[PDB]
Amino acid sequence: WQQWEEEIEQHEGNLSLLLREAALQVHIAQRDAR
Amino acid sequence: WQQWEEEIEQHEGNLSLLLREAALQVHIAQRDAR
Amino acid sequence: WQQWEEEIEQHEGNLSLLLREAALQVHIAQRDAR
Amino acid sequence: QSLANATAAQQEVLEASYAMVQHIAKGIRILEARVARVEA
Amino acid sequence: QSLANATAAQQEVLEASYAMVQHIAKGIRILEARVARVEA
Amino acid sequence: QSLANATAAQQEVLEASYAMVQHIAKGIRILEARVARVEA
Repeated sequence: WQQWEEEIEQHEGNLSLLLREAALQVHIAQRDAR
Repeated sequence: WQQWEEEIEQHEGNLSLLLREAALQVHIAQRDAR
Repeated sequence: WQQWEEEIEQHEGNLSLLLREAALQVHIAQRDAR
Repeated sequence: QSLANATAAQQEVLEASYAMVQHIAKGIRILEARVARVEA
Repeated sequence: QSLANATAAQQEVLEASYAMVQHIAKGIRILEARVARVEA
Repeated sequence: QSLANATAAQQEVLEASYAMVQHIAKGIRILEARVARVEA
C-alpha cells in the first residue's frame, strides 16, 4: 500500500502539471481566435 | 462515508453537465468545419 | 466482484483504443497546421 | 477539418473516461458495503 | 472561433474529471484505513 | 497552430489521466483482495 500511495501522489503531481500547461495553451488559442 | 457519497454524486452531476456542453460545442465546431 | 472485474477490463480496452485513435488524429492535425 | 476531427476523437475519450470513472466509483461502493459488513 | 470554444469546453471537462478522480482516490484511502483497522 | 498545440497538450492530459485511472483501479483490486482475506 505505501508504494501504491507514493505512486498515486506522482500521478497526481504530473497530471496537475499537465493540466496547467493545457489550460495555458487553451488560453493562448482562445486569445488568438478572438 | 456519507459525506464522501454526497460529494461523489455532486462531482458526477457537474461532470455530466460539462460533458454534455463540450459535446454540443464539439458538434458546432464540426459543423462549421464541414 | 468478478462481473465488476470483467467490466473494468472492457472499459480499459475500449478506452485504450479510443486514446490511440485520438492521438493519431491529433498528430494528423498537428502535421496539417505545420 | 483535421483539428475538428481530432477534437471529436478526444470527445469520445472524454465520454469513455467518464463512464470508466463511474464504474470505478461503483466498485468502491460495492467494496465499502463489504467492509461495513466485516466491521459489523 | 467555434473550435477554440469547443477546446475550452473540453478543458473544463478535464479539470472537473481530475477533481473527481482525486475524490475517488480519497475514497479508496478512507476505505483502506478502515480495512487496516479490521485486519488489526 | 496555437489550437493544434492546445489540442496536443490536452492529449497529454488524456494519456496521463488514463494512466492514473488505471492506477486507481489497481488500488481497488489490491484492497479487494485484502477485504476477501478478512471476510474469510
